Amino acid sequence: TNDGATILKQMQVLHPAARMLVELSKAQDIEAGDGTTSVVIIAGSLLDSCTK
Amino acid sequence: VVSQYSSLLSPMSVNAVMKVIDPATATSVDLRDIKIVKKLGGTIDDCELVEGLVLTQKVSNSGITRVEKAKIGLIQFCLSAPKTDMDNQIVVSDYAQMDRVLREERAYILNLVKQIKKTGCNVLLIQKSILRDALSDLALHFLNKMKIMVIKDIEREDIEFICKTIGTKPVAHIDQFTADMLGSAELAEEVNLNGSGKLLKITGCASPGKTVTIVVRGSNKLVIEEAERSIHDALCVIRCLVKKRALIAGGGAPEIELAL
Amino acid sequence: PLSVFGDRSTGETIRSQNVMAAASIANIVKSSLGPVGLDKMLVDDIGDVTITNDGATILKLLEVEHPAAKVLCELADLQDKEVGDGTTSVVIIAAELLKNADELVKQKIHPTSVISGYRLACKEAVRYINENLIVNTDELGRDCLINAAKTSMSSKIIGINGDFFANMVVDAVLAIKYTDIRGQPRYPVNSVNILKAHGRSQMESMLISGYALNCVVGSQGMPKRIVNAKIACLDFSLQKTKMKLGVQVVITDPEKLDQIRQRESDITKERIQKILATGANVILTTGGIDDMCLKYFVEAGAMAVRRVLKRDLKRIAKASGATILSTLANLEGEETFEAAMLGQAEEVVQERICDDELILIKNTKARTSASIILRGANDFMCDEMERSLHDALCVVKRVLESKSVVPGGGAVEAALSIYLENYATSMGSREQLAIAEFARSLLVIPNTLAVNAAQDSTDLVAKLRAFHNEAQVNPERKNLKWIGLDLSNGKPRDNKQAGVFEPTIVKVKSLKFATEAAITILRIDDLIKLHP
Amino acid sequence: MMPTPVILLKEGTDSSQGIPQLVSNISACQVIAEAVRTTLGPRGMDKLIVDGRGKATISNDGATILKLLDVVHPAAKTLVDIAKSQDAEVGDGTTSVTLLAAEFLKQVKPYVEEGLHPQIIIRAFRTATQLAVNKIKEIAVTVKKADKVEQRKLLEKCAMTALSSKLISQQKAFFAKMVVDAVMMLDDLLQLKMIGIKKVQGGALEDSQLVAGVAFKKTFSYAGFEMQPKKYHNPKIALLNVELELKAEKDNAEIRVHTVEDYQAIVDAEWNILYDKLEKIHHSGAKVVLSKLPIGDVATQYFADRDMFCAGRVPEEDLKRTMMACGGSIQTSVNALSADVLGRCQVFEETQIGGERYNFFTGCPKAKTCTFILRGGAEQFMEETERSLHDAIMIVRRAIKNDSVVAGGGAIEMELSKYLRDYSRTIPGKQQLLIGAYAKALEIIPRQLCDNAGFDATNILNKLRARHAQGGTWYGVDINNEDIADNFEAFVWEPAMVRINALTAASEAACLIVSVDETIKNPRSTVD
Amino acid sequence: LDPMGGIVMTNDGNAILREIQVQHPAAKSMIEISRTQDEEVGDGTTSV
Amino acid sequence: LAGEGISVNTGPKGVINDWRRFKQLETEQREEQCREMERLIKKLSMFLQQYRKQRMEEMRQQLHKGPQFKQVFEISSGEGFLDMIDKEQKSIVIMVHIYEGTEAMNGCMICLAAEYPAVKFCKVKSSVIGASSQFTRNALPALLIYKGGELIGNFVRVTDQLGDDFFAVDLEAFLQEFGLLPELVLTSVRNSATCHSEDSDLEID
Ligand SMILES: Nc1ncnc2c1ncn2[C@@H]1O[C@H](COP(=O)(O)OP(=O)(O)O)[C@@H](O)[C@H]1O
Ligand SMILES: Nc1ncnc2c1ncn2[C@@H]1O[C@H](COP(=O)(O)OP(=O)(O)O)[C@@H](O)[C@H]1O
Ligand SMILES: [Mg+2]
Ligand SMILES: [Mg+2]
Ligand SMILES: [Mg+2]
Ligand SMILES: [Mg+2]
Repeated sequence: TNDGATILKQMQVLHPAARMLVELSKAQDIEAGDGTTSVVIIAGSLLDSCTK
Repeated sequence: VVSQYSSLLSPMSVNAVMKVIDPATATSVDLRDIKIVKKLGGTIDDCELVEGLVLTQKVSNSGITRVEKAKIGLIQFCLSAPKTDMDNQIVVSDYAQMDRVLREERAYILNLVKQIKKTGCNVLLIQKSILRDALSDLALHFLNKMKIMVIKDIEREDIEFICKTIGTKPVAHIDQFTADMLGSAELAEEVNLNGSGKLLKITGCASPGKTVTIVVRGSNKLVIEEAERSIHDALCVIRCLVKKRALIAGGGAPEIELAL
Repeated sequence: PLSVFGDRSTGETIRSQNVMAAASIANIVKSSLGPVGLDKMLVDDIGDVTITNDGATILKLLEVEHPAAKVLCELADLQDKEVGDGTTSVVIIAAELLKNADELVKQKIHPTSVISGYRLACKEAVRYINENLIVNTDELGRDCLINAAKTSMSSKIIGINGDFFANMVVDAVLAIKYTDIRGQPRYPVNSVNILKAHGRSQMESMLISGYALNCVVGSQGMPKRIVNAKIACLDFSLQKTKMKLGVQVVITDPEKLDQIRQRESDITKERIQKILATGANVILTTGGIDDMCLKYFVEAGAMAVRRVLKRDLKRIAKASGATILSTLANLEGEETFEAAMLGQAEEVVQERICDDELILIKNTKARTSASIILRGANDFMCDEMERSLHDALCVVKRVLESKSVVPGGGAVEAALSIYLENYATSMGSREQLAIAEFARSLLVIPNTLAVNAAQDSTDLVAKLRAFHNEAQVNPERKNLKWIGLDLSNGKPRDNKQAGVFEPTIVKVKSLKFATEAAITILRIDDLIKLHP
Repeated sequence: MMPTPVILLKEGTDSSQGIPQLVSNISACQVIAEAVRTTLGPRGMDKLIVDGRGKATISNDGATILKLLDVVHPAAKTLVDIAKSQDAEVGDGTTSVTLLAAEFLKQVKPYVEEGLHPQIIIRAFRTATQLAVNKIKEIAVTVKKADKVEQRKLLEKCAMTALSSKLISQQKAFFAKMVVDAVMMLDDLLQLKMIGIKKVQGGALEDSQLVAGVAFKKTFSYAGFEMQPKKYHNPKIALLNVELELKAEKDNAEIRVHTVEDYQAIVDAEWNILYDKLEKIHHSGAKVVLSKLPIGDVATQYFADRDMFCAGRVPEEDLKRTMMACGGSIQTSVNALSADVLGRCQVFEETQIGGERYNFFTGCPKAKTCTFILRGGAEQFMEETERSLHDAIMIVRRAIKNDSVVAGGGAIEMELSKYLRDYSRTIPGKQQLLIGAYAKALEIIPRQLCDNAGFDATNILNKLRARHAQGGTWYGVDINNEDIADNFEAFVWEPAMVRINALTAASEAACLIVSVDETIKNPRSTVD
Repeated sequence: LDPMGGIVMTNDGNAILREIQVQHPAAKSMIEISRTQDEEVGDGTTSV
Repeated sequence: LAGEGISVNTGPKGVINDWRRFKQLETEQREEQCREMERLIKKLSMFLQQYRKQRMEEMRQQLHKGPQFKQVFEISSGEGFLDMIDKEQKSIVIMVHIYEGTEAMNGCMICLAAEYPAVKFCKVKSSVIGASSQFTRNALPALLIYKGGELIGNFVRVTDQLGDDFFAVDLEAFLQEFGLLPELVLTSVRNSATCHSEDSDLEID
């Protein structure tokens, strides 16, 4: 699969932050329908900036 | 992966969305109105946009297929020996009763079949039943003699979709099985998928409903699953276009504009 | 940092792994291609032996773990289901396509361009086959069907006896021919009941001009041969009549118990008398028959067969004019059995085949049926004969339905390789590499045949490519399109006039399915394998 | 298979025979090449190999990486062997040989798969290799002027090209100048042992220096050593192999006396023996005393009293280097300490470098040796710097032997590929396929350069092939400019012998791998 | 010696080959040939 | 020493992978143990009467079949035993033998499986499971019967209650009186190849 939501859901991630990202992708799938990869990438980049 | 078949899939997805909504005054799209049926075999070029409904159940009445000018009837009662709601039994104390039991049983079944046939029904859908025999051998034989296609084991959760697609109003007691509770259709038939299975398609319905069915074909299971996911993505894009009708350029343009 | 419970392979590692798996699956069956191919023997670690040459069978029997290897296995299975022949060629082509595509990707060609090139190449190859390399079978005759069957029978346990088995197969298929609405002739293969029985040699296999049952008469007292048979097909058991679960017998006056017990079997007696009063001779039923009803049939001098398979009964009823009866209930609520629903056959016998007996329904009326009794040295050989016969029957069906065949022996694929290499120089910049690699990978089959024949694969393939290049370049040398490979002498040969054919659908479906499988595998660049 | 009541070979023997065995051999060679693939070019990266004891070895050198990989595949061991061979004979090109051999095998793999006889492939490789070596010798550029300035520039350019792939590439001009000077300071044999290399922790790379003389670490000074002066302005150096300390006269000597006067005479005799040795050394005129053997505390204090310098236990190699630099003679006897056998340097100093004390012998006018003093921040840093300097030194030595060069950056192999394809287009055709495969396999190195640099190798290769086809012999890969350029005018120079030996060894390895058809492995004994 | 404890003393080809448990599949094929010959005609089992 | 309420918190969130990986094998061995314990110590802790038909049944079972009588499948893995019990449907009966008087009963199982194709007689070595010293010493002959994953016949030390010279009919009657053994012409060789397409015969005008 190329679907971001399906990729995130299919592999158990074991980390609370990663699990919240999984739910984020599911929510984007529910509301928008697609763009499920972009939302996860955006969240990851935002937190990466939060580091610095 | 279906980017190569997009030339066939994208118009199909757009038609599927536009056939289940009213373009004027529509606020959302219920994707459950669009049913995806995955059938192994063939290639993705073989994906179809049948406008009626596709039933995976097989015709019990083997020897009668391709009913033309179908009068489809959907029933929710059982065509077998009588059985009351509370526990019941028939006591026999004489051989005359031994004969009369099965004589009256066949008479009751024949009456049921005659009542069904008198309405002009020629395609019959039978809901799945687990407590009581949905369709007995005698009832099937009688329906075959009357030349009626019988398709049993219809799922309970699929009743609403079938009724929306065709127009058959379900019947739970034979007393209300009348002619106006039937769904007229142009053609109901069973087709062979080149040795990869059998499908039942009811194409062409008077007063068609607001449902469509998309048949997905592929060489292997994985590509079929991914094709279904991609088709769902396209339908979801059209849906989220229906609500909040606004379009923007893609290709990374909105993100770079946001950054700047 | 990712912290997923499993193993992750990224990039070139997983791609090379997929290519390794596909190539291993290819090499499993690569030695069993073409007339010089050899069969394989399989053991199911309990002692069961399966000698086979069919690629689909070999790949189905093996237990496989890798997912791409599974993809190729089900690809062969799909090719078998939808065509019936070429289940090894499709796997070989798919593996070669995947290997060359992986090479291109390793050359830093993006996989999307490779996929686009493969798609375009498949479309162009199919179009070129359709408009250039098809041979209409109407101007060839029954020899065309015989040659197609013989070609399908090469590289099989029945290859040398092709002159005989092809005649059998063609006759059987022509026997089960039927037409449907709008006048389309149809050939329902798998209605030819293939019965196996070890014993006499292969040449003693029989083509039954009727139907053959793997069943025997119910009781020894019944006759074993009926001349003018009146078959009655039934779908219910003839036993003592027991009331259903909802009906219960409760006796308060003892005087009626005996009458109840008498009626309990007199019901079935009356039903059987109704059956036999119409002149029925042979009674086939799917249900069982108990001893009392067996005696009822014996005293009347009739035949009764129990536990007849449903498909066999349906075939017999359709071929004899009889109608299956689940119940003896008419539309007036009575127990009746009219003579109109009796099927007739010219003779019904019980032959003895190698210490075992089977029932022959010979020369049924209102429809011509067919069945084949295969005699072999032992069970394994008989199974291999049956599989090869199924392949040949499917090939003949394909040829008869769609009336186009293409030359065999790697001619079509050499022509495709030359044409595709020439055509790739038309459009694209990086897709040209993909199309050229498609053309190159199409040559794996003539290479495989030459290797299996222990011939000079390089020289033979070079000569074949030269012949086809000359055929394409020179307008007046178009008759060289049919130049294929003669594996016996190791030299090119005009296979169209040598009698080597195969249905066009085989090649077209093989190309489409192999391209689809290669595309499916090529999209992968990451594998996450969770622990169980 | 059958049980065969008495079996032929030893139980547990493994045998592989046929085409599958050869294909597996080719695949194993591919695997071995992949392990060193990314360490080629100015954009090449390093590898870190940890051994069982925990030591890490960080290197770019192909031979080093292959050695540190405990390869046990019989067919794959050949690539390691040819890498070692290239390192031994040439000193550079150890990564190119493995890539070339694996590419030859990969190119002829399809022909093997379709049942081509290995002898034909072997003959084709031999023919192509002979033609390629002849072409290299023909088109290699040399200058028949023997000009000192031009020879120095040629050596510097070759050293810079050799170093422009290591972690010291940013300082390749500095190290190239140092390496060329060090090599030219060697007399006639260019012995490697006359170029000492000392690694001192701490300090920038530019802090590293070349000593026109000899330098070595301080060697376990005794008491009273901190009294001797640590700088001399025209010292005479007494190179010795002598144990200057109180000790038994001989291992088997025994003294038998029966009078206290003789006892005292014996004690005074031992003291007088030591003092006579020291007196001969002092009156020799020398001021710096170096000994291969220990120098005791008594002699240390004796030399301190005379403002003399002593350093015992000097390593033997450092003593030879000191003899070659200052110009004396190692003396095992202190009797004939004439001025002929005494070394002489302009300045001796004992300075501190990075927490270590080093003795410096500078100002040697007729020195025939050098001593690199490398600085860095970690022991692996300095080790890899030494490896790169070794590559440069071997290249400069070979260039001194013969100053024939070809342009690098894949230009030479693109030219060779064009020549081989042109030749192969003029033969009947069975050998044509194999020679064309050889020519195509020659294209691995420019493609690997582009892949490592992150380019698109296909476009660069197309441009290179078109350029060579229409004319222009020395057009290779321009890493910095994202494009192609004339590498000869870019001063990307390599000695011709590097490519010559690389092609020869790769061809030999390919032929040896292809010839083998059956592999037999006897059961291994003493398994513990 | 039958695995069930019985004893078969004969010189018939099929009877002897019927009481052998083999592992090699070619031996299984040979045994099946013996059985086929015995069932089809009843004699000539050792000859085949 | 204070702070006994450690509340390890983040600790097992980053080291979770190792704990789960080891717990998977621990639970695998736990399931193997839960499958083999009931085999161990669970039972080890504890003239029509002349059967004229016994001989007739013996001669009937003498002629097993045509294509030989096969052999009892041997299980070489504890996990093989576990997933052999796991597979098949619930109604399928599986009978297991533990061994190291065993040959006679092994032949009895051979004859029964030849004449009772429905049942799935099988055997396993006692060293494969690795039972206790008492079981591997004085509890070898044990007809272990499984159906649907639950124990039905847990006989142990069967050489006592079944004798030593017993034949196939003896053990068959011993099993059938328990109601543990479930209650036909011989084909030529075979008839069926595949049943996939229902396109058989039609005569449309
Ligand atoms: N007599 C023949 N001469 C040359 N080629 C043949 C001949 N018979 C068959 N072939 C070729 O051998 C190839 C392999 O066929 P085979 O492997 O038996 O079918 P499958 O691929 O279904 O196993 C086919 O492509 C066919 O064209
Ligand atoms: N400045 C440069 N520009 C382009 N290519 C270069 C340059 N310097 C070295 N090369 C190439 O790098 C290759 C040498 O890589 P390296 O790993 O250092 O040694 P080896 O010869 O063992 O691979 C040579 O083929 C040479 O052509
Ligand atoms: Mg999207
Ligand atoms: Mg075939
Ligand atoms: Mg280098
Ligand atoms: Mg005889």
